[PDB]
Amino acid sequence: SPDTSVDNKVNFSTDVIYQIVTDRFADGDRTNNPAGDAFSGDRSNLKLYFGGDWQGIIDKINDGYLTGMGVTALWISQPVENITSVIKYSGVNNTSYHGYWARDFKQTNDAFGDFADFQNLIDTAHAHNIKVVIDFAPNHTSPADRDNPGFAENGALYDNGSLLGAYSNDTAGLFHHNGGTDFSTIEDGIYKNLIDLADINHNNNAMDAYFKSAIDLWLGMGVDGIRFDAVKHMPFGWQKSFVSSIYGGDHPVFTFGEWYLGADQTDGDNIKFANESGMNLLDFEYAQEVREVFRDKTETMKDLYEVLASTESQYDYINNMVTFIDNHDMDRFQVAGSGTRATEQALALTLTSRGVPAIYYGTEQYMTGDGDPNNRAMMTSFNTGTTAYKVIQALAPLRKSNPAIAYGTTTERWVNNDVLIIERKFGSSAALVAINRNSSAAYPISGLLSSLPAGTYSDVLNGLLNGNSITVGSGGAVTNFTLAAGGTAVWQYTAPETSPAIGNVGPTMGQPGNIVTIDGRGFGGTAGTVYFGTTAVTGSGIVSWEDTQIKAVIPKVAAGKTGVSVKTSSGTASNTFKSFNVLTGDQVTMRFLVNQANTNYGTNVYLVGNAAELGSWDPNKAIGPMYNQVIAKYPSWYYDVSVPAGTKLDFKFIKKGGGTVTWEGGGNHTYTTPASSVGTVTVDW
Ligand SMILES: [Ca+2]
Ligand SMILES: [Ca+2]
Repeated sequence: SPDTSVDNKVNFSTDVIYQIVTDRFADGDRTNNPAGDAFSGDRSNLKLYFGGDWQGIIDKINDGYLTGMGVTALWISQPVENITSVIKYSGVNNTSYHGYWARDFKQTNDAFGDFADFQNLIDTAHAHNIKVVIDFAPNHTSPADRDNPGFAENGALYDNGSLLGAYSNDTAGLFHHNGGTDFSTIEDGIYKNLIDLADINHNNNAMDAYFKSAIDLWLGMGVDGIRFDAVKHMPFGWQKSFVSSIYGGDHPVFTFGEWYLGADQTDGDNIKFANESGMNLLDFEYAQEVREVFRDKTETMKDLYEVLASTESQYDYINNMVTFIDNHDMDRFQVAGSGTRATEQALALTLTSRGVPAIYYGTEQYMTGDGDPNNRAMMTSFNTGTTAYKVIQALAPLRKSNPAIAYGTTTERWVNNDVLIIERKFGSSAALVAINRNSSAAYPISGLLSSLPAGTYSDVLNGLLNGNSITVGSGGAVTNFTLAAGGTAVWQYTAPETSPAIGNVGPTMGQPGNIVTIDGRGFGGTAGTVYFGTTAVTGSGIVSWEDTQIKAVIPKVAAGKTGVSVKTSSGTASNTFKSFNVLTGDQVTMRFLVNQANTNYGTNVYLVGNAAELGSWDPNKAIGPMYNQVIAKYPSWYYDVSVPAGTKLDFKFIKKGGGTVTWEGGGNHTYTTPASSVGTVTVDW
């Protein structure tokens, strides 16, 4: 019912995610353990199955290990059936333990359990108010070789046991056959194989339908969130249409994707994906910068806040960034022969910061290991007494209880090279967080200002990380104190909101008829009005209404970016959630292709049309730059675009750069989009 409820599948900023590599977390059922070469009994080969399953997770929920930490969501390995064959790479045996080598997206990986096991995991988690997020990897199926059918499983794809087809002899065109990618461009990495992985062709209608069906299966079993694998290597348009189909169905859920960024890297396409796909993102800029600041000491606190500010400016839905300090693919945050205080401070900062915190399993046990196999060792122990465990336990519930943590702005209150003092603020609630990474020197803090009411505040950590109490006078003036070496402290004030305040609106994208969720404070107990721009949604369009959450139906309003506001039964208006993207209607994925479009160096072909999805004839909102290399070759340009289904589209192609805008010749192009299926249209310049 409320924003903090486990039933709120759509918004996650009040949550704390715990990422589990299923096979490496706990073996609760040795019966479903793979036999033979696929299994490593003595755990000497980190590429084989160890035996971790869903039963183990269940046990760790029941005996209180996971619940004691205050984690409220579990992000687990892809649950779908994987190949069961052992593949040798460079002499070493490899299995599908990681769950990314899919065989059947409508069945379970028997090593993890069966559908009854999975339903029991969902049920146990939900019973303990814990959400369940699954990894989902629709980019590919498994390692394959066209001219060598005997290798691996040949990337075979089954539909509930029924063979849809393999990489060799792909008469249907289920997969891409454009070779392997060199990661030189986005385009090259989208329509080619990642290493040997059989790249799915989502322009094939059977595949679009198949994956929509599969994900609807898993959501139908009560899954609360999806982590999309390799979103950088699938078309933007297809993914937009896909999550659009999810949002328009029975189970709107929180979605976020993996778009890798290196250290000190910002990427316009990454930003555009986060802002306009309808899917959110793992926060790699945050992660890398925190690693640099606390773990490697190649950056300072000042740099860190600069990244906080720049990400704040870049991303439109900053409360949806899934933050983290490491992951299966990174070196463990704990360096062998290093203090554990680094980990603890990084954790505190993450737990109190904007977005959706995600904690990699074993982090609280200071597990070490560099590289893809070594960072995925078996869970070392379930010690509840570690300092990191207690840090998570102390700070995670604040995301539920304090609106400043979950929805608040972020403000720099003090900065050294060694010291970061940040304030989160939401209405009358606030949280002040102080961190000193210097392990030898304490820093006197004087002249600190806050939004905390007068009075004394104790450290929420209770000095667990050498934190201290503070006294606050009038005007938010904090009386002088000394931040101890390696010190970390959290002070906070939660107040009841007496005026409507929106913290988040999910999903961020939808067609008329979709149910959106609006979380916040002071909405009142009686149904008011929900506004999309100036367009009003009255009581019938209100699915539900209470003080911290409103569920409403998207009204038939002009498509495009739109502010969402709220008005109480009294008639009191709220703040406005910026940039909610209203869709024209249900979406299909159209491949636009245009031939004989010649351009000089520096000029690109773009697409404009009469729908908002096509920019509404605005060349600044044009779709592009289009591709000209893999699916089709220059001077042919192509692009996969999410467009309204069953809609008569009018459109032109343009040439930009300079921008000397050049429009196409004479009359517009006209095409009627398929009602349900993906499609392709081909024209000449
Ligand atoms: Ca097992
Ligand atoms: Ca791909």
